[PDB]
Amino acid sequence: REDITFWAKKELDQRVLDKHPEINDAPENERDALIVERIIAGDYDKLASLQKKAT
Amino acid sequence: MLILAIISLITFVSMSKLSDNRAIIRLINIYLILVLVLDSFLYLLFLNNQTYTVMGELLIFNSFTFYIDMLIYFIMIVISSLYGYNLYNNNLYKTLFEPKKELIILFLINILGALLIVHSNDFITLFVAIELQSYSIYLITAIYNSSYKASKASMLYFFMGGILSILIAYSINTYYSVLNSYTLHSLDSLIINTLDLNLILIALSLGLLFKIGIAPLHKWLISIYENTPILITIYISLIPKISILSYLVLSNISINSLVISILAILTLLVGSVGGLLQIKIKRLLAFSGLTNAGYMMLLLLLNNNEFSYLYYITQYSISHLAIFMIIIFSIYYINYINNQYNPIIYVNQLKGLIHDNAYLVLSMAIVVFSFIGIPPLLGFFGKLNILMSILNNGYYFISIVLIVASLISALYYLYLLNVSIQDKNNILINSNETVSSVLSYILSSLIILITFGFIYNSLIIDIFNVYFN
Amino acid sequence: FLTSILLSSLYLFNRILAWQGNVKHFYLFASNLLLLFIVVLYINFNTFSNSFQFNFELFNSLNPFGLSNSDISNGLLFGIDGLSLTFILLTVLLIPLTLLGNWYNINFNSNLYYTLVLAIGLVILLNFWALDYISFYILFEATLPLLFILIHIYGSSDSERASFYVLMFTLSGSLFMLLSIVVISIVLNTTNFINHNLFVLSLDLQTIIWLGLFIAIMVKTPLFPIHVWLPVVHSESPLAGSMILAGLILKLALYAILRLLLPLLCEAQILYTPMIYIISLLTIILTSLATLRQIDLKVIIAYSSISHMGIAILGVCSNTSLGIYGSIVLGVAHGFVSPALFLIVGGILYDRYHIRIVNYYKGLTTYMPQLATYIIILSFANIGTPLTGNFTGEFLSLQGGFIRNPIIGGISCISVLLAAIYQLKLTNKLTGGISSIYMHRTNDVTIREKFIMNILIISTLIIGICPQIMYNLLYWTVNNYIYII
Amino acid sequence: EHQRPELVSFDDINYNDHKKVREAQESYTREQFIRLEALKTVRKALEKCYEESGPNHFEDCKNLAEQYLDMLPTHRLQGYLGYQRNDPSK
Amino acid sequence: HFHPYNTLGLATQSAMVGLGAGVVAAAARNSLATGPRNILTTFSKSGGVVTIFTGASIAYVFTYCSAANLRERKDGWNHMWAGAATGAVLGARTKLVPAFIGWTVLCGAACGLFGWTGARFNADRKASLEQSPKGFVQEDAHQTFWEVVHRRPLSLTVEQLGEGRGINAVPIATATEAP
Amino acid sequence: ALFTSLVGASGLGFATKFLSNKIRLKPAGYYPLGYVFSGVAWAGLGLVLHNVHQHSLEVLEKKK
Amino acid sequence: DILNEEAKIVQALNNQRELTIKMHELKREEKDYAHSYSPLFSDPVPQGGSIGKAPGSSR
Ligand SMILES: CCCCCCCCCCC(CCCCCCCCCC)(CO[C@H]1O[C@@H](CO)[C@H](O[C@@H]2O[C@@H](CO)[C@H](O)[C@@H](O)[C@@H]2O)[C@@H](O)[C@@H]1O)CO[C@H]1O[C@@H](CO)[C@H](O[C@@H]2O[C@@H](CO)[C@H](O)[C@@H](O)[C@@H]2O)[C@@H](O)[C@H]1O
Ligand SMILES: CCCCC/C=C/C/C=C/CCCCCCCC(=O)O[C@H](COC(=O)CCCCCCCCCCCCCCC)COP(=O)(O)OCC[N+](C)(C)C
Repeated sequence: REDITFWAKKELDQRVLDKHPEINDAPENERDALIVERIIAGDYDKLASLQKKAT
Repeated sequence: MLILAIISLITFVSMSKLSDNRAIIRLINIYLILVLVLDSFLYLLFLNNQTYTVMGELLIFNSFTFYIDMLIYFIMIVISSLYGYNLYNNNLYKTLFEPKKELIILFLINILGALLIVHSNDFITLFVAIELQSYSIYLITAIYNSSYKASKASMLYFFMGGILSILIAYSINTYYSVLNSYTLHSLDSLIINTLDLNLILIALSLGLLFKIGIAPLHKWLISIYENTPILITIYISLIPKISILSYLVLSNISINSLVISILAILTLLVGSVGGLLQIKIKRLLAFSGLTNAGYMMLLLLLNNNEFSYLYYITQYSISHLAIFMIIIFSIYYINYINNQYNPIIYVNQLKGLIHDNAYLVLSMAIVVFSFIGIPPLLGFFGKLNILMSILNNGYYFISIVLIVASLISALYYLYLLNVSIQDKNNILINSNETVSSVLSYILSSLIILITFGFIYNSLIIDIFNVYFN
Repeated sequence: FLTSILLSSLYLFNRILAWQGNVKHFYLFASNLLLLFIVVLYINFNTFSNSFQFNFELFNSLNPFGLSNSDISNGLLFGIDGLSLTFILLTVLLIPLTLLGNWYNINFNSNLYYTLVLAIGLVILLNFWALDYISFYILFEATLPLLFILIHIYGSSDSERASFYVLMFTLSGSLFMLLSIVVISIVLNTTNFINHNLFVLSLDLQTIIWLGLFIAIMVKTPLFPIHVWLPVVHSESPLAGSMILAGLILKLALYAILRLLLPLLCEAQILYTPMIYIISLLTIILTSLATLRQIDLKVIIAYSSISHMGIAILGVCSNTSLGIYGSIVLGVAHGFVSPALFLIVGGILYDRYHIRIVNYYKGLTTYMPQLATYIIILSFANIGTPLTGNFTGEFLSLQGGFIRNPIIGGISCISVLLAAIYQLKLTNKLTGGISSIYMHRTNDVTIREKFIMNILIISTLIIGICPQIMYNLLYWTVNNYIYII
Repeated sequence: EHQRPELVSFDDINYNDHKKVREAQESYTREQFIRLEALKTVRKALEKCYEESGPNHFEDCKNLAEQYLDMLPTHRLQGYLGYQRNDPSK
Repeated sequence: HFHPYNTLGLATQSAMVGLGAGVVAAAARNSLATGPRNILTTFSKSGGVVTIFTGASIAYVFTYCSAANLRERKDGWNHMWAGAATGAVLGARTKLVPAFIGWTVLCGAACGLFGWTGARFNADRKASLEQSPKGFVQEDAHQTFWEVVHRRPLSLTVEQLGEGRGINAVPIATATEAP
Repeated sequence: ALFTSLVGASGLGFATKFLSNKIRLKPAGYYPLGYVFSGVAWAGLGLVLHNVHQHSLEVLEKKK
Repeated sequence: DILNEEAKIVQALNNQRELTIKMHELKREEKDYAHSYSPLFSDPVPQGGSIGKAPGSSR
């Protein structure tokens, strides 16, 4: 149960709920697909944030 | 305090009868123990590699040489225990392991001459001590004179030691003819560049080294070690090795020498492949000493080699001592005793040793795997710390020749094991008399050192760091 | 407290030796206690941390006998990640099975044999705990004298030559390993499984260092130039020696190539993976081909183990997360299924007839139907027939080897065929035909043999139906060794 | 509890401290896993498109298919070693 | 760089030293023997020793200097080729083809392992770790042999390894970023 | 720790007494007072080695 | 709780690495005549041979 894939899907959901909280007040199964369209619309990594010496 | 013992001892031994010889040796045994215990606090003199010169730049006392004299005393305590204690109370072992009247005299005079080499600063101290220990090995070889092989061996050792002593004398006076000096303290880092001391110092090192048994001139010493009786040869194999090598490691006069590297490669080669098809146990056992003296000729090329040296010295000394004591113990179980002086000769005579006293084979296996260099045991860290100095200093072909030589030498070490763990038809069940408590405790101490001595490696490196740096 | 536990335990041992002649009950008991202890450690293991969780130092100068709480550390370190603990779980569930495997056949001097077998198991247990290069290396060759004594005293006709080869080839590769370890310890002045990815060596110093470690790995996961001690040390060992060897030593060198080479020889490793692919394809094909003409029966399973380790090495050297994971699954599943095959040939077949030649054995189904059931189930489990863990390892390692080089992946994919030819050629000879006129009928397979077999078959089937059950240990270490800039 | 540890880089830190190096290691690793579940989200969305579309999946999700096949060479586990052993712009 | 070898005169010098070594070893075998031996049994009952010495000397130094002049660089491969020629000469006294091939390849491998470690019995002084810069660089410089850094330049990684497998001049992350 | 050093060196003394008993083809607990004799002797060697390492560390820290 | 206990061990191992590099520096360092040779009589000047000695023999 304790692995990086369940935790990483929960973290990616938490990050798009961080940036766009208006998805909060959609009803329950609309929330699923609104999260998915935000994941397709944006990176949400911060990997280029880590490689500052590269940039 | 050796001088006291010699002066006391020949006075006391001239008045004893021959019934008392063994007890005299017991006395000297305990005497040397209380020179270790009650007098070793002198290590406090040698803090931070403080070095003294004594008798007017004649002797040099540092902590290296203090460790060497402690090692020589410990080994003399073991050997004198082997003479002064009975194995069994049979009428057999009394006619086999019997000390002469003047044996302990020559032992202490040889320990004196061996200490005055490692503690030596000038060349005439070196000379006088070399001849003191050489005449003592002549007489220790010849003292069991009711034996054809020991008489022939003492004559051979006389002539081959005489040549290689005249070569040392020629090198010393040749050094004197170009420098009005006797010290290698004269050299001091600049003279070696502007003066060709190569041929002199290398001829000195060579004349010192051919007495150890380095490779072009090794066979005469293997014959002396096979011809001497089994108690004499455990002493004359060890003491000139550690005394002359502890001189030549402390004095760094053959650093990066091409001749010493040639003879070290040749020594590792001819000792490893020399003792392969051999069926006598002291022969087999002496080519081991040839290879393990090669591993020291390697450190002669080195600058600052005092850790690898001293570790591998006490390694080889404990392992050497134990493997001769184990085959002293196996004489009770052989089906055939020849040759009163040398009762076990052929290595197939220990064939069923696992079925009679299996823990003697546990002993044997431990010390043989430490000879090979197996990592839980003490011989591995000796070979490891030699490699750490060989590779640090650019000897890359020497390293691979060391590795191939150790792999080839593992064959005839394991041949002892291969013989002793085998089936035998008539095995022991019940034997009435016992081996010496005092003397089997020594073999067990020597094993527990070899197996559980890797524990104290970091303690030993820290104490090293303070007293030599 | 902890000393009083031990001299209670030493007194426990002395009393049960005084009242019972054998040791084997206490050795089984200590083995299963060691099992329960390692699984309690797995309960308390943090999978969310990349770091090393259960650390301890031995033989420090401030405390030579015992643990170390110090500002300065020069002893031997020990500790685990998920990669270590995978092989520790595989090791600890095999140690009671090898003590159980010789429960009745060793008659003469039993206590020596069981002490040697448990000692080898404990040394290999501590191999996966180690955290220095010298701490890995000391335990890495503590096995060899115990193996020499075990193979020499117990075995078939030819156990002298097999004991010599298991000391000789292993010592000869592992000395060059010591050369590279000495060079690492004099450049870095640290030997450590923690810091050692932070240090960067020069490229031509790395390519010198990498050779000596790879030569020892070529000897111990036996790749084609020296793959050669392995059939004779198998074919002439006793049963627990064969089982411990082919279940644990080969996977130990598979662990060493991850633990010792991939962190501080990255820039060397990229230059050398075509040479590793030459050697690993060439030890898959040529060994899988040389099994087809074999007269002896344990030698076939030895050559099988060569071909499977050759599949696993191009998984670790693939620079892919899939290849690393598949090599770990292959090592664990092979360590399950291959000692069961060595039990089939050495326990159920050599205890009954005391010969190992293939020409005596024919038609074993009609007197031994469930042995034959075992033989065909294990044959298919060894091939790469899926839902077994062997196919998961072989498939993911072949996929990683296809990513790193597609042409050597294409010619390495034929190992699926080559591994099945000799295995089914042996299996239909053993099961099929009229019963042998040489073999007189003996007992069918007993309860302890069926017990060992059932455990070693369920533990392949669970990994084969769901390989995810041990991803929680490995998801760090599958990303740890990748060098894709 | 869904705890979120802080993000550390390899470039601000001293490598002689081990706390920060181990955290930068785990940070870069977990960020690759976040990247990965973004790729998996688009894959499940694409197979939902294909299953809902039937015959016209060529033109309903041309862009989802192009997005999946463009993300696939670049969204995987890459390893911290290659960035921590080497510095670009040096 | 390098300068071409005197294959002519080094081979003449080698034939001289091999002739002398054969003279000395034949005299040594004469003196260390049994039986009726006189002054001119030194070259009849020698056992073919001068042939060994001179043939090995001519073969090794001819093949070494020729291979170093044909390859126009000096490394241990020339010692490999010259040791192969010496093993050919030492294996022709064995009048047997497989043993001849074994002498060739194994002596060439031993001499190539010799010449790769430096072709020196003894040490090199400045190449040693004792007499070289070691440890960390203390600030950023061209990392020498025997030295350790924390980070390597990526341009050195691209030039030394390549631009292929997983290895690139810019990381995969910042090559794919939104603006 | 000093106590762990003492107990471990006494264990080395017990090991050498046991092994010397078993070379003599005796039982293990043949003479049970030699165990405490050997353990006290090897524990005294451990005492000496511990004190020398302690003085050595103090000399090393006095170079501050 | 585990990152700190690994940083403690890494600090303890880097301390040993610094100590080892130091103790290697310390041996190759040159040393005084009063420490290398005997402490008492610290000058290398011989002034030897004192019976029939000539004035002007010193330099
Ligand atoms: C079973 C496995 C066998 C494995 C054997 C591998 C042995 C291979 C040896 C490699 C090695 C020792 C390294 C060994 C370290 C540990 C080894 C572990 C134990 C090994 C036992 C010996 O390097 C040798 O290589 C030979 C050819 O390869 C050469 O042969 C000869 O060629 C012609 C001469 O001019 C003759 O004309 C011909 O007559 C000879 O033939 C030798 O001269 C050379 O010394 C390399 O060391 C050396 O590398 C060089 C270049 O980086 C380093 O350069 C310095 O540093 C950089 C800035 O400072 C600069 O970049 C660089 O420019 C600078 O100069 C040196 O610091 C030095 O350290
Ligand atoms: C009351 C005590 C009376 C004095 C006893 C002395 C006996 C001399 C015995 C010699 C052979 C037996 C091995 C003993 C090794 C001792 C190590 C040591 O301490 O040697 C030092 C390091 O050695 C080095 O570099 C390298 C030495 C390498 C040692 C390698 C063998 C390791 C395993 C055996 C030693 C540990 C055994 C401890 C068992 C409790 C150098 O000299 P030290 O001035 O500091 O000596 C001081 C010892 N004192 C205080 C007892 C006098």
